[PDB]
Amino acid sequence: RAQDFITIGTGSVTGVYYPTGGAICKLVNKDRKDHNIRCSVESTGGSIYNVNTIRSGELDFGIVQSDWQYHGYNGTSEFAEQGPYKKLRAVFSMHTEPFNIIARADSGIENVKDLAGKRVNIGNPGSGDRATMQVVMDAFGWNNDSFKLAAELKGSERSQALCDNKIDAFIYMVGHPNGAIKEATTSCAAKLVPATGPEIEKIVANNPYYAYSVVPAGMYSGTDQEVKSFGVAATLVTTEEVSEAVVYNLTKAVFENFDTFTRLHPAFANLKKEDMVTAGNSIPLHPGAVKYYKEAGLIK
Ligand SMILES: N[C@@H](CCC(=O)O)C(=O)O
Ligand code: NA
Ligand code: NA
Ligand code: NA
Ligand code: NA
Ligand code: NA
Repeated sequence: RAQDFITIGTGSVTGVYYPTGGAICKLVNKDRKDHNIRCSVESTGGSIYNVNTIRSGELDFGIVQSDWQYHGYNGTSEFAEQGPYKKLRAVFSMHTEPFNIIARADSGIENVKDLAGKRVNIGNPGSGDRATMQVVMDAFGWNNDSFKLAAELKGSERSQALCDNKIDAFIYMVGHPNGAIKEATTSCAAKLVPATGPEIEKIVANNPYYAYSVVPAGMYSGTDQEVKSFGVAATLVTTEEVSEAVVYNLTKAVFENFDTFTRLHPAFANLKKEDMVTAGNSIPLHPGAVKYYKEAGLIK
């Protein structure tokens, strides 16, 4: 854990986490001559890899879905074999990430229940995509054999596979707009498919980090009505092992430059400082973040 160099783990290069890490690092790096922190971004497999690799020491921060923030801390669900990681700390939360289904026009897939018996990219092993897909799979009584093909491509390979007719649909736990879904919809005629019904309703009712989501009509070519699903929040997490001064300066960089931050990616346009402190954060805030929030009056 260096005091003067930090690495943020994100996701595939055509998702939202990757440019989010870039935006955070830009706001840290602009004052590196003062606080001495150089911030670097890594593209990664996603939430699960990010938690595990903060733990093993190679990442200082990671962008992690609110459900895997909770389970990574507690050593539950996807993290059960790894055991608890009670040093994990929240920093702030960010944009909403719906459970998106992106299907071929000819796929016959009109809702989440239609994924069974199709070629479905359920997600790569390090991703929040695959881990939250397992939750959906649980709700339906599905296993990997419920699909004709349970493909595990990382995010930046999914649109090509869908358009090349190697899968009927891919799922993606991701904010909007993003490049992967823009490509599939605007260059290969894919559709965004809702996830509704009693199984999704149970998922939302039974968990505080799953809430109903809506993608508006016009977000993407060809999706001409709004699309309902459920969603999580993207969150920035770290470890107690990272120094309070480092987390303080990173948190201050984002919040004291909030009007700039919310101009850096269209997914950030409607963030609210107060919600960023609490929403989607179910584990202790890092003391360095708390220190800034108390200075700013966001925590009394
Ligand atoms: N939530 C996805 C990443 C989404 C993104 O890259 O923006 C994951 O944890 O795998
Ligand atoms: Na899992
Ligand atoms: Na809920
Ligand atoms: Na603004
Ligand atoms: Na507004
Ligand atoms: Na909270």
